[PDB]
Amino acid sequence: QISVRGLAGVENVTELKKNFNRHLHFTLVKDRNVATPRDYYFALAHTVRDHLVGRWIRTQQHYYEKDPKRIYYLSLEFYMGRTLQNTMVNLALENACDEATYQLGLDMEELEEIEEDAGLGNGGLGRLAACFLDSMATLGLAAYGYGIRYEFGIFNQKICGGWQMEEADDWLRYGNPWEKARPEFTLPVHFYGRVEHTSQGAKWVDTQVVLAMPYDTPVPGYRNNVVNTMRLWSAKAPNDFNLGYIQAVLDRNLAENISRVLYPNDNFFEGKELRLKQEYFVVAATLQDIIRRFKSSTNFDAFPDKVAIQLNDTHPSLAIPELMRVLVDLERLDWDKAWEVTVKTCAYTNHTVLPEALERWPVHLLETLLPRHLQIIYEINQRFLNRVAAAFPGDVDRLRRMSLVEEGAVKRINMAHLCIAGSHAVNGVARIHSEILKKTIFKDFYELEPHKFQNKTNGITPRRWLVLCNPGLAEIIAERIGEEYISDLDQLRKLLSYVDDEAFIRDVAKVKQENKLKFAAYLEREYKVHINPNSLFDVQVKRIHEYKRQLLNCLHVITLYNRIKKEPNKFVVPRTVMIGGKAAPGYHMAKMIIKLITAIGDVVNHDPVVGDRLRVIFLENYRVSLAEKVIPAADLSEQISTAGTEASGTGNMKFMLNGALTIGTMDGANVEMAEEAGEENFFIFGMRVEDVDRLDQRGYNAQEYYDRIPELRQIIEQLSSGFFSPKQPDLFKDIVNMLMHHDRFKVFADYEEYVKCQERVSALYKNPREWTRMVIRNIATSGKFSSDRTIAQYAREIWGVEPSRQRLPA
Amino acid sequence: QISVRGLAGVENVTELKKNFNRHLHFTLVKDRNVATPRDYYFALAHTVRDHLVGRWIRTQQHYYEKDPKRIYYLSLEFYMGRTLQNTMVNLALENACDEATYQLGLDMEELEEIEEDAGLGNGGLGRLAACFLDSMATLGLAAYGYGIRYEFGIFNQKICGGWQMEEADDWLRYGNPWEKARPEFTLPVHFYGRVEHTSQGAKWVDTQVVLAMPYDTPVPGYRNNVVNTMRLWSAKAPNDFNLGYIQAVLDRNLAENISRVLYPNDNFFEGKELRLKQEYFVVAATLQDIIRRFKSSTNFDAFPDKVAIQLNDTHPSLAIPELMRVLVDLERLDWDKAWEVTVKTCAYTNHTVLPEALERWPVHLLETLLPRHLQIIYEINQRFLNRVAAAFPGDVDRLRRMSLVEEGAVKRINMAHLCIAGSHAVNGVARIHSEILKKTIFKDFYELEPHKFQNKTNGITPRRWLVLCNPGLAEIIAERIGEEYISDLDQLRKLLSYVDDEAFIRDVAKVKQENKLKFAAYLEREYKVHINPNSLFDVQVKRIHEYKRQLLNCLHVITLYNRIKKEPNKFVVPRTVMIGGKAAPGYHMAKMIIKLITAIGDVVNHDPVVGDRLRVIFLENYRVSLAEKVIPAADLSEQISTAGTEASGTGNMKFMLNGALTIGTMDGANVEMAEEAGEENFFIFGMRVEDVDRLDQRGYNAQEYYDRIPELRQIIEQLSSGFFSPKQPDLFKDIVNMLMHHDRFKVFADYEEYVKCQERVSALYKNPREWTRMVIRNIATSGKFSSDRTIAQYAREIWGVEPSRQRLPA
Ligand SMILES: O=c1cc(-c2ccccc2)oc2cc(O)cc(O)c12
Ligand SMILES: O=c1cc(-c2ccccc2)oc2cc(O)cc(O)c12
Repeated sequence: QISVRGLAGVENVTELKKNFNRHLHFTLVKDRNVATPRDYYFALAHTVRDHLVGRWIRTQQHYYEKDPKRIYYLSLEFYMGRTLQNTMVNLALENACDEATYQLGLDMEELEEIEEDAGLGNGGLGRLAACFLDSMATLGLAAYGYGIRYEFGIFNQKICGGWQMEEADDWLRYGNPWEKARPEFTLPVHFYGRVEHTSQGAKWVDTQVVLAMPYDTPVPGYRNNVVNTMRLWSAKAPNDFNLGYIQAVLDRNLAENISRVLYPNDNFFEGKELRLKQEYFVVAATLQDIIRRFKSSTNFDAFPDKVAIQLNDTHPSLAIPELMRVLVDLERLDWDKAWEVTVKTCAYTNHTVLPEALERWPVHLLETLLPRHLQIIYEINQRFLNRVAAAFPGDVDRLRRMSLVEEGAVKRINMAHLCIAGSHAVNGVARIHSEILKKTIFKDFYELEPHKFQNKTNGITPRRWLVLCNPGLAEIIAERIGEEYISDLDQLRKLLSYVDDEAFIRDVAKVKQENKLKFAAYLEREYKVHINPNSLFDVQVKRIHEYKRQLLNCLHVITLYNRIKKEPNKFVVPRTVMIGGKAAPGYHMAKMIIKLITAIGDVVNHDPVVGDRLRVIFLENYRVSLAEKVIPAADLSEQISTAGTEASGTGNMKFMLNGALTIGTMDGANVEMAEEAGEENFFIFGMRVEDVDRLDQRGYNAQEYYDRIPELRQIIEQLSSGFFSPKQPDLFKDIVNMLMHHDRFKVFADYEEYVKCQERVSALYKNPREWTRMVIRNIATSGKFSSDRTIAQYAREIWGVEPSRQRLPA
Repeated sequence: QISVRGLAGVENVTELKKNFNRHLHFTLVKDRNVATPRDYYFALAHTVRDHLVGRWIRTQQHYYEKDPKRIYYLSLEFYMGRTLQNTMVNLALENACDEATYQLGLDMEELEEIEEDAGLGNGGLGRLAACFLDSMATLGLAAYGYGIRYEFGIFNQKICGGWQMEEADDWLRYGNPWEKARPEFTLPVHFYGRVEHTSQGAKWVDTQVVLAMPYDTPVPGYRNNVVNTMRLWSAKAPNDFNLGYIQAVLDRNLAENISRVLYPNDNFFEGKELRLKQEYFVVAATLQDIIRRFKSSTNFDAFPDKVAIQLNDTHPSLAIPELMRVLVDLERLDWDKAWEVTVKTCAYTNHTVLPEALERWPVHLLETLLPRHLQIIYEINQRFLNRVAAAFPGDVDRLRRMSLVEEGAVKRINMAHLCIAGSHAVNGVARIHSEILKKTIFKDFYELEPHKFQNKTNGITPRRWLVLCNPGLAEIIAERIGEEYISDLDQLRKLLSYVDDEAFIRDVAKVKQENKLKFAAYLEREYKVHINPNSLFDVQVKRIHEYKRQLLNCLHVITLYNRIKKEPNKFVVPRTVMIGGKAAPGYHMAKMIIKLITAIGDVVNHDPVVGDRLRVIFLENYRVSLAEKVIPAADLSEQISTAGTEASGTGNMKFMLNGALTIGTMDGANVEMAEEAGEENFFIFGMRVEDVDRLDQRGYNAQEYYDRIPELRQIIEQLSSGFFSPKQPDLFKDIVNMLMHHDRFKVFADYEEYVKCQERVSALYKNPREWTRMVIRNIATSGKFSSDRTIAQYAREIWGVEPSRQRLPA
């Protein structure tokens, strides 16, 4: 139908149809008489998968022959979403498959909706890993994603009586056609035991063994015939495990629990033993695989020339002492040489400055689970602190500040400190964030080793986040400037010359309207909720957090409602306010915020005086597949974290690419987005980082704002008195108390500027032509935020490898 | 190479080769450069599986169209073994695949050895179910095997220091290419809860739900294009199961433990809750499937006309009250009508008279787990006992003897009594066994309902147990009488006219020698054990039991050794005595017997004076695949259970078909085997059932035999004094004590006749021509013992269906 979706050739369509029928018959063991939509989905998935394997085999053969430097991206999370459409897009098969299925009497879009998300992540960190894999393949790097194959991903969120309920994400129930089990490459991982010192070094003995079984998933590059691998480890008990008889077999579950479930925490550290086991499991299995592949190329001098290991946050930090363990205890290298190799191999990406997200593991846990690693960590610490003492003589407090070992009630190991010590490169994820690292939390480390500290501003893949989710926009862009921008997003700048083009303005606005209509239709069909498609779509989708300030959004919503009630017959720009996202199951305040949002909807959506001028909807079960639906439909993107708290954000970039305007604080990547688009084309409000610092030195008193802002006072009175919860008057007492007395994120301080700024948004929306012109200026300058740009910078400045757009032979 | 293995056509070989390469590439994601023997096995398995599916789909379509009466074979065990060669044989693909693999540079026999046994059974009972499935498909019956997909089958047996060690049979580790998961047909099963009585009947409420997910395996008939289904249920937790968060997800294992492991007990009842859950799980899921299929044909009058349910032992006995529950509580039928339907639908096969194998479930377990079923069982009992009282007025002890409820310290339900009450047909598994049932343990029930009681002598499939495991013998038979005997084993009688044929005598003896050479080679390669291929191969393979009397064999072995030591320079017929089989992990005496056998080998195999005249070998890890190797190699088959204890035996039939002579008591099917072959062609010894009864009335005193038999005395002295265990002199005290004071199976009483009979075996073996002539008379009269005969009798006399040899269109 549309150009960017590829060609539908006669030979191709015929071949796809016959292979579809072959899989339905031989693979699924069905005939057309009993086949369900799900069977049809699987037949198509297997048909498309066939096209990958030839390219997959030859790519990996190519790497074996050429022996390039290998990039190993270690992450506890890979938030992949659905795979079918992505694979079709990257293989240029979308139109041919659409035609083939059409001729078989099937609707491909209906089949696409059957696939479960691979929800092996919490949010931003896991989705960044997924975009990175896509860009690494597109840029022709010999890259491998390594993680854990969780049996259960991020929970499915149900809303019951306005409250979040959690249910298991049984994503593998019907099978996963994309993965290939590799039981032949199973590796042992050791836990517990004790350290024996001999004449020839230390030995780790009397351990318990868990097997790590790999499952490989293909990662196709964009139309370059490159297919890289994501290898995810699954936990298996050895066959002599605990070997009365029946109980011993049943107890195998204990070992296999390691890969059972993803911890559902976003930017929060939970110091549980199972989590530590997960972290070592991925690291130990992965490093064996790396060393095996390196030896199959004695001399570990060339190790850093052939291997790069990227640590996605501190979660895989145990790679540092594990690599030391293998090199010193098993390969018999001297400490100094092993350390040189380790430092030159490892690089670390920091994702947040927030204290509650920082991994600080109790010594007593490491002592029991990983006794040899603790000894190695102690030795690293001593040698590192000797360097600090020599560089800064007499500075005793610096020594305590920089130690990997934190003294206190319970001794802990600071994993971020471990990562900096054992990595040649440390990066933040946006310019402001990287500067904060050097100025605040890692200031001491920066003073010792300034050369280690870098910036790599985050990005998103334009394949999933434009071509896939918004084909209508991709097409009208391609009509003007060609197709090359899909792997060279900087070309979008060419759209600046169309800002006064009357045809383009109309087309951009048309695509947005169609997207809004399609999303409004989705809401009625799947959730029976009614929304006005002519209203401004005001959306905030992201994990529920105090720092992300869904609460500030709530206060604006109530302000709008109160203003309408005061002057019912005054015209206001109609809005649909949509808020979605999951709360960590144990995060009480976040769960209260979800209840607040639904409670506001209950009042606002049923007030006859409001009509269709204001609607508040909670978007249930926010996940990658839902993001692909709502983001193209958005008019206004809410990026309103307290300045200095959101390291980068990536949702912000997704909205910018898809024709929404942004209301936001000068936080994370918002700063660079405003810089690229021009501040006149961005709705910036509120405190800057410097203003927050000034307020902190003075002391934040929320009462001051309550006393001086009558509109804010009314809202707090409504919340406290039970306006939004008549049958439970004190339901929101926890929220009010937090706001008034212990608000670390200064919601009240940004309220006035936020409300004022929102008025300017409504004013612009009244002028459709000028709204759309500003949109064009945003889309046109979104190029910097391609993960292709990000990965090219990692490649050149950290990994020491050169990206390539050259095709492999098909 | 050989005729019975089919044709190797030019078109077929070319097509097999190309599909082999297709699967290696697209299915396994490998190329020839990195592929291992295991990869090659899987590529072949997938290639052969392809040939099944067309036939599988059309068979099941045929049943839907014709709507014949359906046979449901319910078993907790299906001892399937390997599937690759069996599938090739039944599809006439063996020679073509042999050719195709040969041209690819592969040895098919090497590839066959890679497949794991599907060891979902303990021994005879589970293997009977497997042979039955094969015969039902071969006879064109619309039959379904229903059971449990155990994650772990019967344990792998290792011998360490002469003792049995158990390890988990992780049979699914590399995947199972034969099964097809059917998650779309998942069904709920209920446990616990309570019974509420309403105005409209009883209701079972507040239950816990476990999901039953079916996996289907094709069962091909012999060259008739019929492919039936074996459906095995797997346990799955519902997604809201226990839904802090992490623990709730981990606790899903508790529900899924139901299908985790096969109870490793052979002819022994262990009254554990997990086992009861397994029994209800299979019954509840299966019955829903049956009723669904029946409705998709209100009127349950025709239910017995369209459905037969066969209970393999009492393990699935809960089918009776479950069917009543569904008909009364859910379909709202009156009790009397529901009962009439149930009785006419269900039939029960008894497998043993031994008291310790009889299922007697504590009432308190059923009360908690299945409260509604207990109420139904009580009601069945009351109505049944009212019939007994009316038939036998005043006979108060009969009422207590016949009750389904057994009073005592703990009240129990006798499941055998439940089965007889609720079945229209009850059968034993050999003539002597069926007569014992009517005379002894079920005498009361026979007096009330004589028409219910039948015999169905067991059998074995000649496909697996001749054509597959012994192609050399199958070929020389086919050369004389054609191929029709493979599905009409009675035709073997035609071989009686070749008993004086000098060419046939030579060929029969040649095939045996080749088999012995091949097995002697297997032993050296896989276990590094040396055996003399010119010796008499004396084998006893079966589960280790007191009743099966491996101990009597041990006593003969020691007698032979002592006799050689007394007269070293006297000629004796050289023997290799092989004993193999698993012991239940908790069965102390059986574990002691294994140790005894190895302990005897340790002395005998290393005595220089013995030389190669006597060797004692314990065959490790006896299972279906090993049976297929050792049985064709056997000269002498040991079937030496105490008269009245082995209900039938099936191993006996396997040896008879494969050219071994039998030494045995008049027990189980041995009686009918001797009747068929003629007693002159069988080595019969020892007490008959009548002699055991006489000894029991008198009282068995083992001391009498010890005192009167000097050779027996010597052995007991050797055992007690530590001749076979010098470093642990009293190691075998438990065995000696049992033999002397509490031997329920009268080992000493059959000793003299056994030893005498063994001398006659050695005498015959000295005359190769006369040995072989007797062998021919055994093979020629083994026809009755085909499971095709057995199944035809079930079909005509129990199920009310007519078997068919007619081909379905290919
Ligand atoms: O997931 C959480 C995130 C934060 C949290 C709070 C402020 C800044 C960053 C993270 O706090 C928590 C507190 C809890 O008791 C339980 C939780 O699961 C969380
Ligand atoms: O598997 C067993 C079979 C018999 C057994 C004994 C005599 C006749 C039939 C079965 O006894 C046992 C006793 C135990 O303590 C444990 C067991 O696992 C078994």
